[PDB]
Amino acid sequence: ISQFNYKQSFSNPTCLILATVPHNLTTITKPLKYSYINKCSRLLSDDRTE
Amino acid sequence: LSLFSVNDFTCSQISPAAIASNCYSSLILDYFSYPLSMKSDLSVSSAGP
Repeated sequence: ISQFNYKQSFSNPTCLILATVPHNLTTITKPLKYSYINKCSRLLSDDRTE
Repeated sequence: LSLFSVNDFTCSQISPAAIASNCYSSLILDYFSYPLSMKSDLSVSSAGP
């Protein structure tokens, strides 16, 4: 999550929230699944020196 | 390769420069008496004897 997906800044007063809407707010639409990236790397011409 | 004379060089999922340059955990070198007359059967995606 931190190294590929989402990061905050240490240089500022960053606060963090985790929330859930049980049923009432139908204005928001639910996704199909949670997607999160685990690997993201540049492969050079060096052929697997990653 | 300079010591011998190249006749055939076929690879799957890898390029010649990749095998000749990339560093590998431990390379395995197998050698055998293979004539050039049956080259149709020495392949990775082959069904030869």
